[PDB]
Amino acid sequence: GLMQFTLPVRLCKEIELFHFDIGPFENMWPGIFVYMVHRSCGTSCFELEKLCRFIMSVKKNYRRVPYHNWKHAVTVAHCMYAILQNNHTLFTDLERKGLLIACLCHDLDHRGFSNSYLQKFDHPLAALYSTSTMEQHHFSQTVSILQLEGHNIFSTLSSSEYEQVLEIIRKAIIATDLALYFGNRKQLEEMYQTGSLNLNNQSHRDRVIGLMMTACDLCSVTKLWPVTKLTANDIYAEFWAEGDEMKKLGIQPIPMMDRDKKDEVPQGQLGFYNAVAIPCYTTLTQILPPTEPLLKACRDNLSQWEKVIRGEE
Ligand SMILES: Cc1nc2c(NC(C)C)nc(CCc3nc(N4CCCC4)nn3C)nn2c1C
Ligand SMILES: [Mg+2]
Ligand SMILES: [Zn+2]
Repeated sequence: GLMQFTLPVRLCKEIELFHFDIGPFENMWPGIFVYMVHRSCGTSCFELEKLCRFIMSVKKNYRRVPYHNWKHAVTVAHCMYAILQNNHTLFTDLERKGLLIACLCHDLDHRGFSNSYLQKFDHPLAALYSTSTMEQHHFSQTVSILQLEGHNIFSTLSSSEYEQVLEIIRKAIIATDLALYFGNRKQLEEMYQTGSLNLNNQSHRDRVIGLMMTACDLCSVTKLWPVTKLTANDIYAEFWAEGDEMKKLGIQPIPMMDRDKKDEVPQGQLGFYNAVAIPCYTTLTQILPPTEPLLKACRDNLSQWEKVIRGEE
């Protein structure tokens, strides 16, 4: 009850910044997450015993893949934390409760393959879920874990508040399907510019939380250059293993997933920052001004990839 989580001083100060890296000590990630729940939501939000039990079962259901692993889950939750703490009054009590959980759960049981690889392999998940295949799975694993004995962290909520939080979590997790991001971001841009954006309209909030989800999920591009550059190694280790798996099905992979195009990485990062990342954090900053440091950091990393191309890096 009287039991704060505290972090060493450097982590206490730096966890509040958008560019914070959660570090290589796996055993501290649970405490970092509880710390973020306790400050962004409250000591009262969840029973400590249930939360801890929930975090450890969530961790167990992330696999030992190079990028889509437990570190990625906690990284994506910390970016959400920083967004929430910089936009104190913009969010409901339920949203505060739902979104850090959504972020921790958003890639549950990821195998290191894209929706498109499951569809070409003809994985059973692709017949259960014909679009957003992996994301419907992640939401289904979230509900499974919420239903284990002693794991219902939302038990203090009314039946209808419980339904609303599971509904914030579902939409937040589905939104991490980047195929959906392009259209979400365009509609948000149009709505912001024609002044129709209305945060009291639930379908508008949903879109804005969707974009937050993309922003957190891509937050590898918003770190200190050394973190950005080394995370890209992990990202490509997955993509290229998928490439190999595509060639085993007799399919030339897209160049993103072809290890033979190693040498083009700097230029692939450029297109990605111009086509995906910069537009994401640009539109996010328009809607939520205090998130501008994510845009500044993204722009800084774009400029570092340009240096790599010019032979200065
Ligand atoms: C956070 C993060 N998320 C992603 C991401 N997410 C995908 C689901 C689109 N993709 C990439 C790779 C982007 C890329 N590389 C290349 N090639 C590499 C040499 C041939 C072409 N082409 N593209 C488009 N980086 N990345 C980061 C850093
Ligand atoms: Mg995902
Ligand atoms: Zn993710």
